[PDB]
Amino acid sequence: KRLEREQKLKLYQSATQAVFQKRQAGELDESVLELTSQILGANPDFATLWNCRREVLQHLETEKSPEESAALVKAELGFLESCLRVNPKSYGTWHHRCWLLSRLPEPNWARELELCARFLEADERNFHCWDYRRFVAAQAAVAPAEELAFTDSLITRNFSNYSSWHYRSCLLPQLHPQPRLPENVLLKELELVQNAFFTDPNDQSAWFYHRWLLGAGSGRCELSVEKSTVLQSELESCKELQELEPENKWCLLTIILLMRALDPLLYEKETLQYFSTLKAVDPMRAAYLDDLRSKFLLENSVLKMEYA
Amino acid sequence: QKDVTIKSDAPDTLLLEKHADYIASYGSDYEYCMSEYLRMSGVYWGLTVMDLMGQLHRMNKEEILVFIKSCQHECGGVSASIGHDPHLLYTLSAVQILTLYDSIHVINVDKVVAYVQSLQKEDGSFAGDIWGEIDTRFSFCAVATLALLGKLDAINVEKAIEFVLSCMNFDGGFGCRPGSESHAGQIYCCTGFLAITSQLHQVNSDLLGWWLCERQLPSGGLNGRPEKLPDVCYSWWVLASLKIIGRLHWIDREKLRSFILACQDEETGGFADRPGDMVDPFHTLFGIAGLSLLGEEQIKPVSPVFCMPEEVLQRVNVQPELVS
Ligand SMILES: CN(C(=O)[C@H](Cc1cnc[nH]1)NC(=O)OCc1ccccc1)[C@@H](Cc1ccccc1)C(=O)N[C@@H](Cc1ccc(O)cc1)C(=O)NO
Ligand SMILES: [Ca+2]
Ligand SMILES: [Zn+2]
Repeated sequence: KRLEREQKLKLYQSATQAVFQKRQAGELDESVLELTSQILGANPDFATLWNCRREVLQHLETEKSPEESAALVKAELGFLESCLRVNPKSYGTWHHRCWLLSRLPEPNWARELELCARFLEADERNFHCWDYRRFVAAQAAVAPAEELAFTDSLITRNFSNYSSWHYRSCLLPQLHPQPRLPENVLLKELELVQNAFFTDPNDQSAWFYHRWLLGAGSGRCELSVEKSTVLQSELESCKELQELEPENKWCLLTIILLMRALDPLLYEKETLQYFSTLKAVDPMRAAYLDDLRSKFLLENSVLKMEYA
Repeated sequence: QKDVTIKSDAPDTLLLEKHADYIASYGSDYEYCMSEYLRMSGVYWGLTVMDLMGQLHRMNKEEILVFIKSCQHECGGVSASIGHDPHLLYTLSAVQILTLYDSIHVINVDKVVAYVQSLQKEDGSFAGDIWGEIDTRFSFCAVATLALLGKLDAINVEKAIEFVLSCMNFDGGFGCRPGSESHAGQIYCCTGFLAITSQLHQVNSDLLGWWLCERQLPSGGLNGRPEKLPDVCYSWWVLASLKIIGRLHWIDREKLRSFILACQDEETGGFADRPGDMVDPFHTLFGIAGLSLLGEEQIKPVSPVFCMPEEVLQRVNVQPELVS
C-alpha cells in the first residue's frame, strides 16, 4: 500500500507539472483535458485544474464544429457524473456542472432534476445537491407547488429530514408571497409536523420546524377557536409523549413553548415546573434554559403591568 | 444521537510543547503534496496557531513573505501557491499572514482592493473568482480582507448586507446562498460578516444561539448541523459564532474543553477532527483557537471574527464590537 502512494504521487506530480507547462505555452488542447481528468478524479478540490478545463473548452468551442462541440459537452457531463459518484461533496465539481449547463444552447433540465433525485436518494442531507436542485428548478422555471410535492415524499419515506423541512420553509412563503403564513396553511403544516414527531420523537428536525410554525402566527390574543383547540390538543399530546419518553427534551421544550403560545400568565406555574424538569433532563443546555426562563419571566411582568 | 464515545485514556491535559514541535516541523510526504491547492491557507493555519502559542519566531518569515509576493497575480488577487489561480480565499489568507507579520506592503494593496471590488455582483454577493461561484464564504473573505487593509469603504456595503441577510433562514441560521440550509461554517462567515459591517442587531441571537448550542452532543463535541458527527473544527465555528452573538455560555464549556483535549495526538502532537484520528494543521489551529475562546491561560486571546491573536488586531485597530 505504501509503495503505491509513491507511485500515485509521481504520476500526480508529473501530470500536474505537464498541465502547468502546457498552460504557459498556450496549448489549450485535448491533452490537457486528458491530464486533468487523471488528477481531478482523485483530487476534485484542485480548483485551478477546473479553471484549466473551462479555458480549454472555451478555446475548443471557437475552432471546432457544432457537432464536435456537442460531443465535447456530452463527454464533459459524463466526466462530471463520474467525479460526483466518487466525491459528491466537492464545491469545484458541482460548480463546473453549473458553469457547463448555464452555457448550453439546449440543456436538458429534466435530466438534471433526475440526477438530483438520485443523489438525494443516496444522501438526503447533501446540501451541494439540494443547492444544485434549486439552481435547476430556477433555470427550468419549476413551480413551488411541484417542489413542495417532492419534499412530502422525501419526509414520509424515511428520516434524515432537516434538509427537506428547510426546503419547505422556503417554498411555503412562495406559494403565499407577502411583502407569517396564512392560518389555513399553518394548520395543515402543524398537522404534518405533529405526525412527524409522534412517528419519531427523536427526530430533532420536526421539532425545530414546529418551533418556527409556533412563531409564524398572528398572536395569542388573536387565537381563533380552531387554532386554540389545535394547540391545546398538541399540548396534551406532548404530555402523552412525555410519559412514554421521560428523557425526551424536545417534547418538554415544546410543552413550554405551547403554553407560551396559549397564555403566558395563566400557565406561569406549569411553565416554571417544566423548566425545572427540562434542565434536569438536558443539563448541557441549563444556561440557555435559564436565559429563556428569565426572558419569559420578564415578558410576564410586562403583561401583568399592562393590567388596567 | 450520532456521537463519538471518548475512551477513558484520551488526553486530558494541554500538550502545547508537542503542538509547537508538530507545526514547526510540518512540511519537512503524500498529504502535503496533495494539498498544494490550499497552501496559502495551510501557511495561515500554521503561523496563526504558532503565534497563539507564543512560538511564531520558529517559523520562516522571510521565506513566507517572498512566497506571498510570488502568489499575487496581475489582477491583484492572490493564489494558493505559485502557478495556481487567484481566489478570494487565498487573498484573505495572504492578508491575514501579512497582518500577523506587519508586512502588508509586501504586496500591492491597491490592486488587492481592486480585485475584491471587482468580484461583487449586482445583488451585493461576491464570487470567489472570475468563474463566478457565489457563496457567503466569499462575502466574509471580501469584508475581512478589506477590514484588515482599512478599505471596507471600497465595496457596496449596503448591498453586501442585503445579500447576506437574504441568506438568513427559518431557524435563525445562514446558508451559502438564498434558500440554502443552515450550516455552522456559513453561520460563522455570516455572523463574522455582520460583526465587521456593524449589523449584529439584525441577527436573532436568541434563536440562532439556540440552534448553535444544540450542536453540542453528549460527548461534549460540537457538530456543524443536525444529525452529523462532532468535529473539533465545527466545534470552532460554532463557538466563535456564539461568542460573536454574546451567547458563548449556552454551551457546556467543561465538556467541550474535554472533547477538544481528547482530539490531541499525544505521540506526534497536533489535533485531529476526532479522538484517535490522524492530526493536521487545520484542526490544530481550530482546536487551539477553541480552547483560547474557552479561556485557556497558556494560549493568547483569539479574535472570534478573524481567528487571529487579538493583540494583532489591537495593533491595526480593527476590533468589531460584538453582541457581548
Ligand atoms: C475547504 N475546506 C473544507 O472543505 C473543510 C473540510 C473539512 C473540515 N473538517 C473535516 N473536513 N470544511 C470546512 O472548512 O467547512 C467550513 C466552512 C464551510 C462553509 C463556510 C465556512 C466554513 C477547508 C480545508 C480542508 C480541506 C480538507 C479537509 C479538511 C480541511 C478550508 O479551507 N476551510 C476554510 C473555511 C472558510 C472559508 C471561507 C471563509 O470566509 C471562512 C472560512 C478555512 O478555514 N480557511 O482558512
Ligand atoms: Ca524564524
Ligand atoms: Zn473538521
